[PDB]
Amino acid sequence: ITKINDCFELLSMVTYADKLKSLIKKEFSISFEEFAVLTYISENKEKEYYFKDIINHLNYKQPQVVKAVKILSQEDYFDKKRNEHDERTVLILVNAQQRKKIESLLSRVNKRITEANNEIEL
Amino acid sequence: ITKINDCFELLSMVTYADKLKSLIKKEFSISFEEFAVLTYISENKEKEYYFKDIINHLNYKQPQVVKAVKILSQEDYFDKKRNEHDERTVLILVNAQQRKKIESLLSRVNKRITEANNEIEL
Repeated sequence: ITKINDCFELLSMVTYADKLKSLIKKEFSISFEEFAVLTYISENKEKEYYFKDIINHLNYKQPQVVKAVKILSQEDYFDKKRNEHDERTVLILVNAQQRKKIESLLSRVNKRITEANNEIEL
Repeated sequence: ITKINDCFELLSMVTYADKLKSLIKKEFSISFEEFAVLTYISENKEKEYYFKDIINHLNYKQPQVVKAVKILSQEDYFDKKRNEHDERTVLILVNAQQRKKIESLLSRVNKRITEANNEIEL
């Protein structure tokens, strides 16, 4: 929504945002890395993504990711391949059902947030 | 003013924030705990402060705090005097001129936040 305007606001958000990250992790047994990839996919409806652009959009460093990319593809949340461009490039494909499997579980997540926001103060 | 509604806003916010969090803890060589303590001081303008209070009002872990304190305390932002078992009853005195020092460091940190909101997309 809006940009944080100062010091007081910077702490409120961090404090708040963290409460939400923990609830989720706990409530769903998922890391924010995992949460981030999924959430990225969902908003960027594509059948093919490059980890090179998901990493940078998100703002991480390869390692933090991959693991999260291991557990996810292998949980069947998307298909992961690594062919051609220097053994480097890893491409994640996402078909209609994986794409619903995701869209579904994040719907679970949106429910909670709304709820928690009823008692998670300023 | 502005709770986050979904998984997207949450990611957009967490990302954007974390960016301020490190931009700041880098140009001021300060930690977020240290940031926290000072912003708090500045928000609840009191002559003396009890750690336990501050320790909660924030949301962190004692160890995290103290550390930030002995530095700020040492750096002169406030003063710390311990008193019964010399245990968890550490007081923190903040005289008028530390209230201007803090007041001016935060004052600067605000300038930055305003600027960085022009180089960062939420």
